[PDB]
Amino acid sequence: STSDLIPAPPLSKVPLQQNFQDNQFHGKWYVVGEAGNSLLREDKDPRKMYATIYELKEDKSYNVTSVRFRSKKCHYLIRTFVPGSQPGEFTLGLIKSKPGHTSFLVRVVSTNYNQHAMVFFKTVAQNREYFFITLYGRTKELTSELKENFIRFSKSLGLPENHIVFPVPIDQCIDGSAWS
Amino acid sequence: VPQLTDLSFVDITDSSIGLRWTPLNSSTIIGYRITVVAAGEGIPIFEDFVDSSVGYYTVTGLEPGIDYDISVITLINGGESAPTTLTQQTAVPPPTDLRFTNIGPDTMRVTWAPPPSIDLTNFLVRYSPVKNEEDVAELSISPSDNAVVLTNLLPGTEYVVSVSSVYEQHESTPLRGRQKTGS
Repeated sequence: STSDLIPAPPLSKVPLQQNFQDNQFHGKWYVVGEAGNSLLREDKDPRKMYATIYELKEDKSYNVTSVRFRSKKCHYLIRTFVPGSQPGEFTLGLIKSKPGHTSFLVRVVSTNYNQHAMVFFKTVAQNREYFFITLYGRTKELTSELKENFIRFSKSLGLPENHIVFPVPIDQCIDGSAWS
Repeated sequence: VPQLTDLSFVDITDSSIGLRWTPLNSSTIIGYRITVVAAGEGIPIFEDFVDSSVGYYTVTGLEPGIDYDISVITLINGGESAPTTLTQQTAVPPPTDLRFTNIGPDTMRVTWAPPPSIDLTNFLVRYSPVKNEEDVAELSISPSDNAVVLTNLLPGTEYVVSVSSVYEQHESTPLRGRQKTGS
């Protein structure tokens, strides 16, 4: 908790998806890749794939559900992503109308809505800024050129290769259908 | 390698979470690792160790209104347990500095300091006499106000006033004091 950390990048380096469309972004995404400044690849017990489901409310905010396989059971979390200043940016927590003192911040960096996306996350604890990036997929598999591009972008925010992980696909919990 | 079977949360505040568990019985057990993660994306925040006799630990420096996964792992020499994981959301931060001013025989003024830079949807004032707790009043106060004046109070009577901050349906722990009216 006192060890050194790779600095979170300026928001000048984390651009948003242009003309971002909240209605096209909704629905289920598999987390195909992950990167972060506190994230270390551990091949003795790897990180498993999980899914998020972004449901667009009348609010214009998202009701984001995470589904994970953990301790031999399916685990469900629900959070509210409130929209920030620009389309594709979201906040969580109680600090909102005070930019750059935000508890937890989300930015959709790029997406083609029907196949893939890259989302940047940033939060604070004990005066230390943590940041994290996900490579979302509409399916569990993605193309090697999309993963290479994720590695490329992650390096542009200052992460080396050993801070980048591609979760192992799993059949439990994460292939649930659901009406909307 | 045994897991803890009774991990629980206590002292849940806006920036911190307490843990209690019953330490196990083994010569083999050397300590307990504690892992904190930001839930959802599963962002690792920190790890921490305590020794085999310890059945208590406080996570500090957390951010209010946010979801964290906290787990405890039993440690042996060259090995360990499966994690025991729980998910907990930090509280809404309460107000501070409850003063009572303008003491009449049938009225008082109640001031508090809001939690700074937190955007609440409202405050929530409850008052009742000390001697009849069943007769409680609730006023919903604007998140931009920091004071309310109470009226129609009984003279020579001690009241319990509490102020809680509220965001959506979650509310803070109450800020509570006691002022009595004059005659």
